[PDB]
Amino acid sequence: ADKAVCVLKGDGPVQGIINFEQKESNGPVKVWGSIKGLTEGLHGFHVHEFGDNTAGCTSAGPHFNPLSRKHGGPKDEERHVGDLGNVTADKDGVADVSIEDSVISLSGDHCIIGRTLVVHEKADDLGKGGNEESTKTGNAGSRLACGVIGIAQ
Amino acid sequence: ADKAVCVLKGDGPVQGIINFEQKESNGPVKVWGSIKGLTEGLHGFHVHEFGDNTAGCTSAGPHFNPLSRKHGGPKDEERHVGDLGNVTADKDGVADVSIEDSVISLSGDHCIIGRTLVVHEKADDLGKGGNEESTKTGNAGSRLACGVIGIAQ
Ligand SMILES: [Cu+2]
Ligand SMILES: [Cu+2]
Ligand SMILES: [Zn+2]
Ligand SMILES: [Zn+2]
Repeated sequence: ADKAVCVLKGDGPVQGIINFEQKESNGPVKVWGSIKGLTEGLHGFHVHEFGDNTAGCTSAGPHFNPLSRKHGGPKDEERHVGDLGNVTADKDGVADVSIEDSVISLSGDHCIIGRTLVVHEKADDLGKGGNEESTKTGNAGSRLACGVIGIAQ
Repeated sequence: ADKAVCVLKGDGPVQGIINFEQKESNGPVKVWGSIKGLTEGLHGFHVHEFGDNTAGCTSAGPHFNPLSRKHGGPKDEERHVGDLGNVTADKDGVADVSIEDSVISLSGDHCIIGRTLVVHEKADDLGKGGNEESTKTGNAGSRLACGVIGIAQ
């Protein structure tokens, strides 16, 4: 029923439009659209806490985590709300994102509007890397592109 | 107590950083910041409806208008929720934006989080133009710079 869109831009080649659609308030969010300018492989894909690019993607803060828990995969019991896992770019560096998630919302307590969508340099290890960063940001590395998540028509 | 921040960019020289603050949920929103690259004089300053910059500033839509009203000034009972009036750029082309509004909100139904703030090329005539375009957008003309409104720390 209610929708969201997001333009990922950054300092290098990474760009693409990512749409959000949530049919009812408690139901799942569909997350789709394509990202280009990526290296082939897995890339971290998160909603970050703050919708702030005063200083590019770095101002977007840590992973949105209103339930104050640890980082994991999208299917893990232990996850921040923004923990949307990996996207996969192909040989041309095109990641055709098609995602369904029941933990993010476009309304209520876990609402992602006005927060930042970030696509990372490396793979999100899902908390399995065996280091301090792994259980925090998934060791996905730097923030290649972002955008504020905004209400769509 | 709760906070929002917005970064305006366009296809030209106009750029700035606009903060929103609100002490209680019923209370007024302090809107402060600075816009540069502007021509000297008055400039349209509105919260548009859609936090969508896929087509640049255009995809933002018309002025945020839940109460389905006509366009006016922030003083008028006849105002869109997102009619924040004018901003005045100086001889150096810099507007030191400081505005107080009890109508806009950072939580609730008149929520401006995830919508687009726009700075316009011309003065907003505040609905006193004597034309159709006056009572819809304010004859402010083209959209110089914009950005989504995001929750800040
Ligand atoms: Cu991240
Ligand atoms: Cu406008
Ligand atoms: Zn996380
Ligand atoms: Zn208006």
